[PDB]
Amino acid sequence: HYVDWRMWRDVKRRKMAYEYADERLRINSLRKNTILPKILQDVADEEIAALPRDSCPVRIRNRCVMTSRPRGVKRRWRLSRIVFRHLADHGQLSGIQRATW
Amino acid sequence: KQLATVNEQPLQNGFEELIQWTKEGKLWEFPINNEAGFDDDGSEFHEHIFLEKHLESFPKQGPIRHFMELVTCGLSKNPYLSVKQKVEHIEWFRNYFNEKKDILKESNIQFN
Amino acid sequence: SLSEYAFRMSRLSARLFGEVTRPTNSKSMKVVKLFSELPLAKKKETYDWYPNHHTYAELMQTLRFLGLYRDEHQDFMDEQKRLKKLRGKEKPKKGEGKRA
Amino acid sequence: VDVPKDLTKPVVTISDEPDILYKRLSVLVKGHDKAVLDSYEYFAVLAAKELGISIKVHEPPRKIERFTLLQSVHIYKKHRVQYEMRTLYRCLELEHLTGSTADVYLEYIQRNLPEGVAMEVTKTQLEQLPEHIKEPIW
Amino acid sequence: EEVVIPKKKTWDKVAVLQALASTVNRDTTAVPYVFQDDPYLMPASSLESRSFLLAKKSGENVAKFIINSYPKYFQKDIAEPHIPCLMPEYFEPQIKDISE
Amino acid sequence: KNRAARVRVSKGDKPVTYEEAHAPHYIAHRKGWLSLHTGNLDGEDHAAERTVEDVFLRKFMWGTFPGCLADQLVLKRRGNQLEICAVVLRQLSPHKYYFLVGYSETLLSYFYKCPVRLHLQTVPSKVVYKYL
Amino acid sequence: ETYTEDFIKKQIEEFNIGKRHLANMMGEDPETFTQEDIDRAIAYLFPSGLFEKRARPVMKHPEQIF
Amino acid sequence: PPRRKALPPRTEKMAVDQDWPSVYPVAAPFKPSAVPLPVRMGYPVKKGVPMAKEGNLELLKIPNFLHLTPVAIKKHCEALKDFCTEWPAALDSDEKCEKHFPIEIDSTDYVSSGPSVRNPRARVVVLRVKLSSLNLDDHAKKKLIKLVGERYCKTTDVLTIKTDRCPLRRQNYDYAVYLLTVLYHESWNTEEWEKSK
Ligand SMILES: [Mg+2]
Ligand SMILES: [Mg+2]
Repeated sequence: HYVDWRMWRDVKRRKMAYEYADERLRINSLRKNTILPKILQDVADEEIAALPRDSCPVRIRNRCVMTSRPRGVKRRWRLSRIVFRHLADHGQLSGIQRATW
Repeated sequence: KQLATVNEQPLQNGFEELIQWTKEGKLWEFPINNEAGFDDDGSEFHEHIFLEKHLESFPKQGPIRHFMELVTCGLSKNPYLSVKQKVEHIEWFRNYFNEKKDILKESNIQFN
Repeated sequence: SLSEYAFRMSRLSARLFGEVTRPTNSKSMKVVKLFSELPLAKKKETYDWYPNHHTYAELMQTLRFLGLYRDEHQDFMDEQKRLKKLRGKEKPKKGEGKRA
Repeated sequence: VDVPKDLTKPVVTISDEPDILYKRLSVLVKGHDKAVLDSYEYFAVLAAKELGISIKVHEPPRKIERFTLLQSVHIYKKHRVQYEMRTLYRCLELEHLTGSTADVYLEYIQRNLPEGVAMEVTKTQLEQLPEHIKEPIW
Repeated sequence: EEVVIPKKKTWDKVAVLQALASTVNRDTTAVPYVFQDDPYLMPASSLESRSFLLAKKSGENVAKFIINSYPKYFQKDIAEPHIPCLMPEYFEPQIKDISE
Repeated sequence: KNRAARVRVSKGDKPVTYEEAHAPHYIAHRKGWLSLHTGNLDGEDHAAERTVEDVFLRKFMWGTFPGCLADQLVLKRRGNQLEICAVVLRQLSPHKYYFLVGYSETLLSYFYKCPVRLHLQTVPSKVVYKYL
Repeated sequence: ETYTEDFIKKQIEEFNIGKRHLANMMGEDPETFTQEDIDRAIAYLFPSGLFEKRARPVMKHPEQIF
Repeated sequence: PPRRKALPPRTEKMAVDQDWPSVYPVAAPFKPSAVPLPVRMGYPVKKGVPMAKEGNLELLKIPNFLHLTPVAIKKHCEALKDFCTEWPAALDSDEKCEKHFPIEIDSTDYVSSGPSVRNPRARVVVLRVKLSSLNLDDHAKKKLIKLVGERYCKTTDVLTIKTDRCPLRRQNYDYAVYLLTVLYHESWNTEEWEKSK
């Protein structure tokens, strides 16, 4: 019942990324230092590379929660510029007015 | 329950409705406390900040000690994790290094 | 570029305030930053970015079948779908389609 | 004529523990509307005067956050719609309060905080030196 | 010199609300608070008074029936502090083993 | 020409309410906001979740009271409380109104986990500000 | 909308009666309540921040309104 | 029968000397049938007047103060005096407060609207104490000022310790007090390496 299949793929990515966040954080710490032996750090490089692709946080996209637009989204409201303006221009967003100066 | 019914009457005014909600736990209790109902397992401040007790199983000296000292320093500065979550991080490292002892021995690092 | 006194006093304050005590380069200082905050994937804004569209869509569909919610939109596409059957533009059977 | 003969007053029990001492309470309130902050200040000041609290009011400078958006759904980059959010402030500074007095006053004014108005209460608490610091152990 | 600190006063969470309620008396011009304060909706007879409350109770019962019939839709807990009373009720036995 | 939320002049026979008669450049000059919360204040959090709740509530109330609403909702939030103020018509029987008030207040309190109140104001007919 | 003289007369009676309640609400003397106190009371009771003052809540004598 | 007719507004039964706080005891939306004021609102059309109060959505949008009239406020505070305690008369001025209570703890509470009361900014605790109120000799004072760093302000001679490590405010308060303790005792301790100054 999500807006489209693209939103649905991002919903699964956000869920998988959450499930693997701790495991990924622990393995990365082993890699992001010069203290541990390079042999151990090389095994960690393979381990984090073998985790499912959709667990990588960089693959998450901030899409509009109402229309699924991947660009023109305001992060504070999570709305596309077209959807935000529709609500703001109707006086339905508390405290947001047209700017004139 | 029958004794509650005999004293039961409809809400008489706005204040009474607020009182009923407060007693039921629906309405917030004032003055507003931002930590109302949240206790981190009654953990003391020393539990969060001092985490070296958990590093006893690890080697007293060496690269692993230095690395784990950095891990605990970050965990001690984390206000978003409970004490239980912080111990989980350290425990995972105890297991990980136990599995990689062969590699650590090749690097002249003695673990346990 | 520090005196022995200044260096040992800076190391004492670091122990007192819970900072890194051993000499650590900027690269390895990332381990401290990694564990001092929540991972981006663990933040509420990230994994709770979308509203649960399943709950909203399914709830309001149930309330419509119960007679308590009037869905003007769903009524509009039920009348259109109803007129397309009388016109012959009905959805075909899956598998037993025009092609084969 | 139909007046309650007697009224059950809420029970307030004096404890055996010393009360907290507040040097200052800084009740900062934010709002999009200035007139609402004017009415709230009149309320909160009048409430303090009736309870014997010492209150001083000042108005911090307002903050306006502006941002721009595209006006059309497609192309036409030269044409923009600009929106703003105005945040007005009013700082209510109480002085020389006690833990009990602060609890009552804060509850009273927080419960009457009008919709669209936020609050940030900075409570300075007077404290005494810890027993350990009274003298060195070495 | 010694300073005497006043003894703390402790009251119940509802004491302040109760103190404010004692100040107000019944408004003689208004119908009971339970009813909607609107000329069209205000009850205009002893029978309407009863029926209007019964209709409101029926509405509450219908909602409760739906809430318990479909708990999945009302399981997203966003309240802090948690409110146990606003959660769905589960009336079916969850232990299927035949034992004491 | 600008289009956003502008009811366009006709032959002088289209009744418009006071809200519908004012274009977006009056939202802080002649008309107010239909929702009041703190999310959009400086340094405040959770503006996104407050917006999704407002959008849902306006749709829920439109379908729950079909043909009864005479104007837009006024959503009010004070602390934990949520207050919905609706101007409705005097066509539906009072019994049905009381049923829908008790039903919507209960169903929404369990959905958003907060005490919700619905304050209905009845009007004989839609209040016409002008004829466009 | 045409306002006949009888309608205006009923509006004046409404203002005089409403004027007494407003004095009772604010705890002032109904007999010395002036138009400048009415404006101050309405501004407090119905706080409006609308930039245009002609859009704000008003309680004036019908002779000055109509 | 004919359609249900709405009763006349109950403002017609209200006396000009009624107890208004009883009509609006708590915060409630503006009800034109309950407020006996001919208040008008709305930008008037040409040769028009502001809209009446009935069905006026602008008045419904205002957060009114009808429940907080000067009469109600004075009556409310009279019932709330029993809950208050008396400020110690000895602590007349701020200088007297500093002498008897040298330490000051600042905390903040945030009141916002919504279903969740949680705010991550409320955990922060700030402890301020003037080094002149502490029993510090010459050596101890110099060592302390070096250990704290920028936490000490020479102009005001105030040591500010901000703590936000722990989830809760009580834990950050206990940590702020603990840091002051170890700083005081550690400053007094004289190490052999201090001779290399
Ligand atoms: Mg990207
Ligand atoms: Mg243009």
